[PDB]
Amino acid sequence: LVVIVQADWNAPGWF
Repeated sequence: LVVIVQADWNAPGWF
């Protein structure tokens, strides 16, 4: 849901 590390549920961040 953030921008750090590959990508989360939607956004390009897992952190």
